[PDB]
Amino acid sequence: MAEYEEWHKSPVAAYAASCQATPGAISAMVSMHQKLSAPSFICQAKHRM
Amino acid sequence: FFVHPCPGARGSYRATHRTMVGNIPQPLAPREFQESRGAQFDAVTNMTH
Repeated sequence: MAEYEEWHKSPVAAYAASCQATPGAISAMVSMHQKLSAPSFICQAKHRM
Repeated sequence: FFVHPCPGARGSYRATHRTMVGNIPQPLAPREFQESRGAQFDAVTNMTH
């Protein structure tokens, strides 16, 4: 693998190595996979995220 | 620093490196400072005890 390609770049694994085990860090990972698209921004700005 | 008494009758001053933060004495790095310096080691690494 070359890590300039995959959906998980380097600073995703840099987050997992530095977490506490709190269940607030579980929902951080699901909130981490927002896709930075232009019609993704319509979804959060509607829901005020 | 210390005094080196070996040559002849007089001494001369020499020096050995302290090599650590902990080899600074307690008047110049007290007990509650080394405790509050390792609690800053904890907040950056974010280690789990």
